[PDB]
Amino acid sequence: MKGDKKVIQHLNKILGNELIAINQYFLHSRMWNDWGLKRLGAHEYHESIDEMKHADKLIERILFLEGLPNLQDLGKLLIGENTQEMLQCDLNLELKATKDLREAIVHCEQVHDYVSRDLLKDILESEEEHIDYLETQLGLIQKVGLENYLQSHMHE
Amino acid sequence: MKGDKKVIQHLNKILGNELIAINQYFLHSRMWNDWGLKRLGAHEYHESIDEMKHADKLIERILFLEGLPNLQDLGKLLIGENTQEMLQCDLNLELKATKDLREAIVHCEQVHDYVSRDLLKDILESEEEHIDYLETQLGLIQKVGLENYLQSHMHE
Amino acid sequence: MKGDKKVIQHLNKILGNELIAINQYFLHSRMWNDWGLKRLGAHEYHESIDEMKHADKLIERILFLEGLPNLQDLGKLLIGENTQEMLQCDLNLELKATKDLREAIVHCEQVHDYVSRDLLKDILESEEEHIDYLETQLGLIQKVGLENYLQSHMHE
Amino acid sequence: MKGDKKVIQHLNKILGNELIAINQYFLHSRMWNDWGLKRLGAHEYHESIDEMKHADKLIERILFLEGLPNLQDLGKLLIGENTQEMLQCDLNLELKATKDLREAIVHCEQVHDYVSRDLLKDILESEEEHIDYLETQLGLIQKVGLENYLQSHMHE
Amino acid sequence: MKGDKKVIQHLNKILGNELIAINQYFLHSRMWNDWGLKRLGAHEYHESIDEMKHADKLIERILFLEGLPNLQDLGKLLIGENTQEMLQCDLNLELKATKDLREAIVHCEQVHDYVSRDLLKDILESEEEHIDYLETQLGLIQKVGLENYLQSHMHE
Amino acid sequence: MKGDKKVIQHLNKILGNELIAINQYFLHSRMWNDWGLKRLGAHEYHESIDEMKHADKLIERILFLEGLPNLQDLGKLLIGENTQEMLQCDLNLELKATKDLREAIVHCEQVHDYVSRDLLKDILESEEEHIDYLETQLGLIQKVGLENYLQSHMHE
Amino acid sequence: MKGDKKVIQHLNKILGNELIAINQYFLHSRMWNDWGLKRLGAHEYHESIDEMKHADKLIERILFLEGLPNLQDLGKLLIGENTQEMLQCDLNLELKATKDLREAIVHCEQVHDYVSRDLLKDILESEEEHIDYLETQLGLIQKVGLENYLQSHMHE
Ligand code: HEM
Ligand code: HEM
Ligand code: HEM
Ligand code: HEM
Ligand SMILES: O=C1NC(=O)c2c(NCCCc3ccc(O)cc3)cccc21
Ligand SMILES: O=C1NC(=O)c2c(NCCCc3ccc(O)cc3)cccc21
Ligand SMILES: O=C1NC(=O)c2c(NCCCc3ccc(O)cc3)cccc21
Ligand SMILES: O=C1NC(=O)c2c(NCCCc3ccc(O)cc3)cccc21
Ligand SMILES: O=C1NC(=O)c2c(NCCCc3ccc(O)cc3)cccc21
Ligand SMILES: O=C1NC(=O)c2c(NCCCc3ccc(O)cc3)cccc21
Ligand SMILES: O=C1NC(=O)c2c(NCCCc3ccc(O)cc3)cccc21
Ligand SMILES: [Fe+2]
Repeated sequence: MKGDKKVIQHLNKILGNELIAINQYFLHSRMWNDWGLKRLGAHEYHESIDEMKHADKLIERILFLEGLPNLQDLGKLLIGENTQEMLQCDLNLELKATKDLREAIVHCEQVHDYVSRDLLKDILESEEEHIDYLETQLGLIQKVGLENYLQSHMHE
Repeated sequence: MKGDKKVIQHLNKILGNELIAINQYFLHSRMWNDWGLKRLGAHEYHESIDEMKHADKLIERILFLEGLPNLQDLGKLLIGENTQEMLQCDLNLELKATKDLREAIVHCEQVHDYVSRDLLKDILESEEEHIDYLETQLGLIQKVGLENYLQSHMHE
Repeated sequence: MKGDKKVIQHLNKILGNELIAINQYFLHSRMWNDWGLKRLGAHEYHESIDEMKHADKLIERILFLEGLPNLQDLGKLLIGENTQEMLQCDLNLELKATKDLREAIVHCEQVHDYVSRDLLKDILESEEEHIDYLETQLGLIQKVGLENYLQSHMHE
Repeated sequence: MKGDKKVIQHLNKILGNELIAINQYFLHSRMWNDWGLKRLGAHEYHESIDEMKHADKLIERILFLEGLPNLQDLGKLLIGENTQEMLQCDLNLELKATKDLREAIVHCEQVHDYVSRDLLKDILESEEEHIDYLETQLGLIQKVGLENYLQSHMHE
Repeated sequence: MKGDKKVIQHLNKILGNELIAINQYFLHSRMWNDWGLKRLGAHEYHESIDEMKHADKLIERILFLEGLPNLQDLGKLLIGENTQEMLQCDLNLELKATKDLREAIVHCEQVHDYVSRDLLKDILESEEEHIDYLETQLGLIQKVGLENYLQSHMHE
Repeated sequence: MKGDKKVIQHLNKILGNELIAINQYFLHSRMWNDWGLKRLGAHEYHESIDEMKHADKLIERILFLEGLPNLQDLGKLLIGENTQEMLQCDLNLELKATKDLREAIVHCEQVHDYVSRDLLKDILESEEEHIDYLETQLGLIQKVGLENYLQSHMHE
Repeated sequence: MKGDKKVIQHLNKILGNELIAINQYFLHSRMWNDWGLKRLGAHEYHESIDEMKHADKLIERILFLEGLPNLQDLGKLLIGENTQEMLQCDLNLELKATKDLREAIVHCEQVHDYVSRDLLKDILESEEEHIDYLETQLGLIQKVGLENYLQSHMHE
């Protein structure tokens, strides 16, 4: 089905953000596992998987709309060097992701691609849940202290 | 069955206390969940549900006694700004609630409304159990320190 | 995640309508039960529980958006004196509620809070279902007569 | 298999009657559901389904006989404005349907299309059963009163 | 509940489209079955059933909004004479359907009938899925040859 | 029970046709199996068995009516030497069979042997189902090509 | 455990190859699904998953050896425009992958990193199995013809 050219550009921009997030979360997960913080490693693994699923749906929608999904261009991974930085890196990425999602939804609504809008809204719900998780973790570090916070994430 | 007018006023006063507690504990619960202190959130949710069940019984008794249950007047919520304050606000409310229950039981006894007394004794038992929980948490904070206490209430 | 201040105002306005509905429906339920109209009492109980669940989700959303959920202000309960009046009082409340829901969705859309919009849309679907129920009950009173209508709501 | 051209015309006439009945009974069903007369709505739904199944079998037979099933022409729906009228409308349609079934069977017998006759006979058995149901409902309205009759059809 | 007059007109237009599709898909299904292409026949039968379910929901929504669902007016069925034509006929119908759905969604959004919009969005998702299927089948005919394509659709 | 002599002659004529078909279909089945076309072989085996069952019922009816079932005279088998010809031979035999069935039914009707007619109508329904199958297979050979049609009938 | 710097460089080069393969196979998979070639799509999906699992093990090994896994640099994807090209693009990539694996194993052996060698050997066995699959599909295209080959990959 011949999609709107600018919808497809937006879907490819969101896809680009998801591909960054896949790799950043996967690397953060395996860093945390290497460090023995297995609960963080597993949670971050599931965040990466969830972004893989979003990327899949975007790829599928783009192809249906007769566009070319862009899996070649990979933007800048934000990799932290300790737990606090890694969480804040994930949050910085998520805040750019939701900004782009909102702009993509505006455009889909304007050209009446209501099915693309619905897909993007579901992804935005998932990204807002991730922002909640991240904000909560950074707040817990302040409330229980870093040493306790890390302790609570050793065992899965 | 036509009840004693002052009994009914007492029941509506206890009902008003329970209505404050429902909302205060529900809000405290959801604040704790938002902060990632999910064990406190869950426990405080169950406290709110328990007050809802008490309010239901009081409403049912007032209507049986041919009074009008007052669900319109809502007194002042005592909302804390951190875990310690929130627990102490709950305890302050409970000590007012138990005082009012004792005075209501006295009057039920005097006019021989023994069934209303038994209902209020059962509610009083639940409220004393809540006082026990609250005093215990405040003591644990002193014993284990706030950071550990909060750590212990992150996970259900 | 810092929400739009006027969105939060609207969410608190919706929450306030839900808090009225919780108490109005609960009281109506318990009145119908006291009168032996247990099918109406049970259905109205489930309507109250549904509004409790909506209020919960609104509280959770307001807190996520870093606002303060208002559980203190309780608007006017519309309590009926017989079955026809109680149903019409519920319907009057619901119509006010959907009006406020629609105006809140308009503003969510305008500021691109698409997740808040989706939550309100879901609540609106539940409120329209309640309107359907109420309009149907009122029409059935006219079709079968009040005595038959009440007969048919004695037993669960 | 090359069918008799006039058998096929008869089968298309019967199909045309079933297509009217499908839509008429489906609309009547959904009206009764909307009004809260859910027992009527469910029964009328099953009548519409039963007509759908007859139409399928007729379509299949026409194609086997190398005719063209006519799903394009839709005759006049007989829609009531209240329960008594809707039942009479169904009965009026059913009396027309059995008249046409009888004439189609006559012709099948004359040209020795005994298998089409057997199909039409089965449909006629179903349509007479619907007449029995309809005559019975109209008779019950007289015996129990319209208000009682409607009351008995509120709940499934 | 009193719905918007033009919303109801849009909903009747969509319903009118679904009524055409039900009959077109059902006939195409039974033609394919008659020809021994039973996998196409079965798939097309499920397409017709899906349209029936959409029509049901539209009728229910129109009646709730106090409109009259129009099951009398049946537009032009697009019937093919071979498999390629039948698939293209279905696709031509679906493209008219999605244009009308998008225009209906615009109007629901403008009068704030967000529940009707959500229903139409769900139907639109189903229609785009059908378009995907149709475009894919037409493409497969080119990639594998017509004879192979039909061979692969003989057996369910 | 003393049957009509000409009915019994008609029943023996139908029996004779069934006896031809048993052997023709059984040989065709075993030819197809020998050629590796096992799906045709299995389907044709089941056609032969069904004919065996009809012959059994005809034998039983003739004896009940105090006639002598003729199993001695075997008419001409129509044996094909390739798939398309075998199917055509089965179809040719079936078209002779249904012509005889219709004339037999006419006579049963005339002399009021309604039970014999019902038996013959059932047999006729089975033979028209075989005609449907055969016409469909011949149609498929044209639509998918002989080589594909055969390919699709190698395996069960 | 401090690893050999040149081993880690080899592991990151293999990881780079796996990352190209993840995205190339995933895009090819979803292209094939879009075209209705679901068997190819599912198989290619499983190939992508397998490369993801290899990349995971490489990331984990690099981190254990105190290196930095490179998920930032994504090499050139080889995307085909039809089935034949897509298979050949996969084969061209795999043949570069096995050349790099062999050179990395040589270096692991020389520096006595026998565990990294064993990992790479296991990955090589997987890549040789992928080469077998690809060479086999290309051979089948010649043996059965492209139309049949694609037909055989329509359905799962
Ligand atoms: C375009 C990029 C990618 C896409 C679209 C993608 C997609 C997927 C999908 C759809 C799944 C299955 C999820 C499920 O249903 O449970 C999955 C699983 C997985 N992915 Fe990815 N992925 C990508 C990149 C990666 C990368 C770069 C890695 C590792 C460095 C990776 C590691 C994994 C792992 C370990 C699994 C679990 C497989 C299993 O054990 O079953 N993925 N991926
Ligand atoms: C007049 C005030 C209220 C009354 C009398 C009341 C009563 C009840 C009762 C009897 C139950 C069922 C408990 C059980 O047996 O498990 C219940 C459940 C519940 N209530 Fe309330 N309630 C009130 C106010 C509220 C408020 C203000 C909220 C939230 C803001 C709320 C949220 C809930 C929730 C979430 C549930 C559980 C529902 C479920 O998932 O099953 N209630 N309430
Ligand atoms: C040519 C006209 C139609 C034909 C031949 C037809 C045929 C059928 C058939 C064969 C079934 C399956 C019944 C069973 O065995 O359970 C069915 C189901 C159904 N039909 Fe129709 N139908 C037609 C029109 C309609 C219309 C106009 C509507 C609604 C306005 C409708 C609504 C339904 C529904 C709701 C179902 C059941 C779906 C489910 O399984 O949930 N049909 N139809
Ligand atoms: C007078 C002619 C025949 C009659 C009335 C007849 C009747 C029957 C009947 C009633 C059955 C049981 C069917 C069932 O209920 O499943 C049967 C089975 C069978 N018939 Fe015949 N048959 C006749 C001739 C033949 C011939 C000529 C052959 C082969 C050359 C044959 C081969 C078979 C086979 C293989 C079975 C399956 C037996 C088993 O494995 O259980 N029949 N027949
Ligand atoms: O919070 C409230 N509790 C109440 O009862 C109430 C109202 N009552 C109207 C009379 C309801 C009534 C009538 C007959 C009967 O037998 C029992 C009760 C009105 C506004 C607010 C409230
Ligand atoms: O009904 C009410 N809703 C409220 O939020 C409230 C009050 N809030 C004090 C601050 C509560 C707070 C503080 C920090 C935070 O991160 C989130 C929340 C006080 C009285 C009555 C109400
Ligand atoms: O309602 C309708 N029934 C029909 O058959 C039809 C049309 N037929 C085109 C020929 C379709 C055809 C071709 C070959 C075949 O073997 C069987 C059928 C066209 C418009 C509307 C209708
Ligand atoms: O296709 C059609 N849809 C319709 O509604 C209709 C007719 N309506 C009669 C009024 C039916 C009515 C009455 C009261 C009510 O509360 C809701 C509905 C008449 C002919 C054909 C059609
Ligand atoms: O193929 C044949 N069918 C027959 O019936 C038959 C013969 N009949 C002898 C009498 C068999 C009989 C006797 C008494 C009775 O109550 C019923 C039947 C002889 C040769 C060939 C055939
Ligand atoms: O793709 C990438 N892989 C990486 O490692 C990386 C970066 N490294 C930050 C250091 C992260 C680190 C710190 C301590 C430690 O013990 C292990 C690792 C930065 C940008 C991109 C990439
Ligand atoms: O990252 C990438 N996404 C792509 O689509 C792509 C390339 N496409 C070649 C055409 C692929 C194609 C051809 C026909 C068709 O109907 C649909 C798609 C090439 C390099 C990198 C990328
Ligand atoms: Fe600790």
